[PDB]
Amino acid sequence: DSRDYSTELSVTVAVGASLLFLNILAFAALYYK
Amino acid sequence: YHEHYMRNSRAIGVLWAIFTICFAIINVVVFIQPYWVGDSVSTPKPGYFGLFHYCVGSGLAGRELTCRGSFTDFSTIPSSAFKAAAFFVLLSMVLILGCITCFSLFFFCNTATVYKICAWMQLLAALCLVLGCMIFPDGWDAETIRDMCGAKTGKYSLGDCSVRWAYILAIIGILNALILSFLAFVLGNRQTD
Amino acid sequence: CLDGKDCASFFCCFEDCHIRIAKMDSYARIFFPTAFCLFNLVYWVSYLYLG
Ligand SMILES: CCCCCCCC/C=C\CCCCCCCC(=O)O[C@H](COC(=O)CCCCCCCCCCCCCCC)COP(=O)(O)OC[C@@H](O)CO
Ligand SMILES: CCCCCCCCCCCC(=O)OC[C@H](COP(=O)([O-])O)OC(=O)CCCCCCCCCCC
Ligand SMILES: CC(C)CCC[C@@H](C)[C@H]1CC[C@H]2[C@@H]3CC=C4C[C@@H](O)CC[C@]4(C)[C@H]3CC[C@]12C
Ligand SMILES: CCCCCCCCCCCCCCCC(=O)O
Ligand SMILES: CCCCCCCCCC
Ligand SMILES: [Cl-]
Repeated sequence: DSRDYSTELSVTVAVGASLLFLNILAFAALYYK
Repeated sequence: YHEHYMRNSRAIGVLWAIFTICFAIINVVVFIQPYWVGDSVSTPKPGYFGLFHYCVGSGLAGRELTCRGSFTDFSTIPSSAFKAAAFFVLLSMVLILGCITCFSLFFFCNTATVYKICAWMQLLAALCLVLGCMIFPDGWDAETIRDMCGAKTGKYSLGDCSVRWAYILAIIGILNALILSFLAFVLGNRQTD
Repeated sequence: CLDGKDCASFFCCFEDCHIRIAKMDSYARIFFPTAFCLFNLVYWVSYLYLG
């Protein structure tokens, strides 16, 4: 087994950034009067 | 304009609930899955460990990952720091599940009150998750963690091992929890219009 | 306090308080079933699939 963790961390950071960016879109819809 | 504002507020509330459920899923997954820290090529023995659970290899060119640890039995947890971190993460999970339960209160109670209740409870869950993530490294100086990772490890000293997906997902959960708390606060203060 | 809302005017309510405890039975009609269902969802997922 290749004992490296980059693709795993890559997908984890990707989904995390996706959820975070969705929440920033929620802020964008919110603060916009 | 009023109907547009009402539709936007309703949609943002629904999406906030969806993201709250997603963050609860994240909190449960990081609490359960033992992939907070992981071996490396320089590690003498292969294995990993979470908040409380830990699997280690025997070291005979095979996996044979003997797995020990359980939050339900505090004796098996390697260190007091691990116990405190696991307790804080459990408390955060309880808080977010409590807000998911309090979603039902939108039927009866005023929307501002329920929004602010989950705002405060998500804030407390975020602080508990921060405390757990800050206290968890203190137990790296435990004898079994040192044995697995190596002698270089210590309090706030990763050494040879590497942080795996669960720890970074927990950090993402902290960020998402703080964000959801702020979103709930602003939604509660905005629905009055 | 941009919104003129301080840490007691924006975040925490501190309004009135409770008063509406008379209809507290109505909350338990939905609160108790939800918490137990939520408890079952992660109790069984934790032991059967995740670990
Ligand atoms: C696997 C995970 C499972 C987790 C699921 C756990 C289930 C949790 C329990 C119940 C959820 C449903 C609750 C629905 C409540 C929504 C009820 C509602 O819409 O209320 C109205 C406000 O709308 C509003 O803007 C409030 C909007 C926010 C609502 C937030 C909850 C949405 C949940 C929708 C589910 C999405 C799908 C998720 C499935 C994965 C006004 O009301 P009403 O004038 O009459 O009086 C209120 C007072 O002010 C005066 O009496
Ligand atoms: C064996 C399982 C049987 C379950 C049968 C459930 C049928 C319940 C239908 C609800 C009927 C209804 O809406 O009227 C009751 C009250 C009316 O409002 P108010 O009088 O509380 O202000 O409504 C409410 O305010 C609270 C309604 C609570 C609904 C959730 C019930 C959950 C039942 C699942 C138990 C496993
Ligand atoms: C009352 C509502 C709002 C919240 C309920 C919280 C529930 C879901 C919490 C409280 C205690 C938790 C348990 C505490 C300890 C363990 C041992 C671990 O090895 C698997 C998860 C498991 C079994 C947890 C599952 C979730 C749990 C049952
Ligand atoms: C209706 C409210 C209760 C909601 C909770 C429903 C789940 C009850 C638990 C039933 C035990 C099921 C056992 C599952 C394990 C198995 O059979 O292999
Ligand atoms: C796919 C893993 C699912 C883990 C359980 C999620 C629990 C959500 C609690 C509402
Ligand atoms: Cl266990």
